[PDB]
Amino acid sequence: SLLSLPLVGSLPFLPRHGHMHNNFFKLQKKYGPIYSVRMGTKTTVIVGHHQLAKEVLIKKGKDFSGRPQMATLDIASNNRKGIAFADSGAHWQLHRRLAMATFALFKDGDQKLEKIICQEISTLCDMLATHNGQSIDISFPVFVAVTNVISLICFNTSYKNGDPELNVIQNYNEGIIDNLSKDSLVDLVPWLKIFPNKTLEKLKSHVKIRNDLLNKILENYKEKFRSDSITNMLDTLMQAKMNSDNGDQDSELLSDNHILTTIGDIFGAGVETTTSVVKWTLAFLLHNPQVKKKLYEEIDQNVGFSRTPTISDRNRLLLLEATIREVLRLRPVAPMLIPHKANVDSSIGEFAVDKGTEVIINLWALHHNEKEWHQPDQFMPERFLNPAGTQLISPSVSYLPFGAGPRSCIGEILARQELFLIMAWLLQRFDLEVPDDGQLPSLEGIPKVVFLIDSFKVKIKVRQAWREAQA
Ligand code: HEM
Ligand SMILES: C[C@]12CC[C@H](O)CC1=CC[C@@H]1[C@@H]2CC[C@]2(C)C(n3cnc4ccccc43)=CC[C@@H]12
Repeated sequence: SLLSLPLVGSLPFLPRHGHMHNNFFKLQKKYGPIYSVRMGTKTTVIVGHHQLAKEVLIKKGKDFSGRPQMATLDIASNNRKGIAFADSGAHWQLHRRLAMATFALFKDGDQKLEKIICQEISTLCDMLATHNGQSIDISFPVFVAVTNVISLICFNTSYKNGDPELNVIQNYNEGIIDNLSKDSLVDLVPWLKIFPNKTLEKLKSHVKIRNDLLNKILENYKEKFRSDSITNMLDTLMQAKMNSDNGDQDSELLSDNHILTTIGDIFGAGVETTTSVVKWTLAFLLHNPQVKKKLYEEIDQNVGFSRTPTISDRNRLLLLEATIREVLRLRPVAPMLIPHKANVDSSIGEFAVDKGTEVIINLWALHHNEKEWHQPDQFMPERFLNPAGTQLISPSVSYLPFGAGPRSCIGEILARQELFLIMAWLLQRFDLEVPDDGQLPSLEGIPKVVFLIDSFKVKIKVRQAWREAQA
């Protein structure tokens, strides 16, 4: 006969305890695969089942193609310009399309995507080779390689080794990622509006520096540019721009700031995602020597040492394809994609969703659904193979590492080639070992905009059999 306390507020688990994406997924046992939390005025819906997710992303994909406002995203996107963090509409549709259309200047020519990639991988391998017998962090050499790839695709410039501008990019990259969100993007409680903090101030200084740096390349490129040379991304965007004076409906959408941010998004997305996945891949091979050995045998049997690996090679290095697929399952780069938002009054699984409501797909939930996968916690590349190991299969519909629909990733083709190639070249040539202290990388992860792995070292060695075939 004692009374319930008045309740001003309720949350279903602790903030800043454990990973968000896993917290949400544990909740699916009591509350089912779809539920909502209310923050002040803002309502957020979380979706943990492939069918409900495919509804959000494909079937009613335009209804949910929105992105919410966040004070952090604002600053990194110079107030919702660019692609990723721009809302649905005029500006987004064009720049998305333009960047997608650029991926075609590399279908097959002097600058075939596979060539640009390989030349930068050749360099990575030569730099790696001098560290023969040593334990190292590979984060930066890889970062360089994929920075040059993304540079070549953007500007047709790359950097010489030792170019200081690389270390500057690295610094502001680490900064922006660090301050963009504490953990995940999805912030149950908005602490940054509650307690005095320096977070937005920090982030403006890093982005100011990124902006300064891309502004230099932009002005200076105005000289090189010619309307009868479309070889790279800035040319796609400037060609579209002077295609906006007739007697101009697309000129407002392509100011220098709009162009800045778009390149920024591609420059960033291009570097940080794939470096993380490479780091994640080595980490998994270090914990799984049996898979590593079977990767050596496969590359030996099928490529051998007579030449260097090729895009065509994905048709015979099947276990390598399956490993990548399984790193993308088990540690998805974006475990909750990026937040969607209802453009209009709509529904999911026939529940009402109001215009402007935040919608998150829990990719991690999909990728660990125990009804959809055998032993979802486990690193099992075999799961993407038929039992005899002679062909790739799709064991589950509950698999969307690159998302789906209108907000899907535009960099999948680039990402996929890059990752297979980097891993292929690295295996052909290097023994990759636990460094001389028995320290194995933690596989827990660090959720930010990208799902990162704690930094770690590998003992790098030139392969017996690679030196053999050098006589
Ligand atoms: C391992 C590599 C990658 C993975 C797993 C990945 C996955 C994703 C996912 C899951 C999304 C968001 C889907 C959503 O919000 O519903 C996304 C968005 C995006 N990705 Fe990637 N991505 C990768 C690499 C790349 C690369 C290399 C690029 C560079 C060209 C890139 C460019 C973008 C852009 C611009 C968006 C925003 C799309 C939009 O809002 O319209 N991504 N990606
Ligand atoms: C913050 C950062 C990376 C560091 C840079 O200094 C600033 C920057 C620019 C745009 C961001 C990018 C990281 C990844 C983002 C968010 C991204 N993106 C593209 N594919 C992704 C897959 C998973 C997570 C993010 C993904 C699209 C635009 C990208």
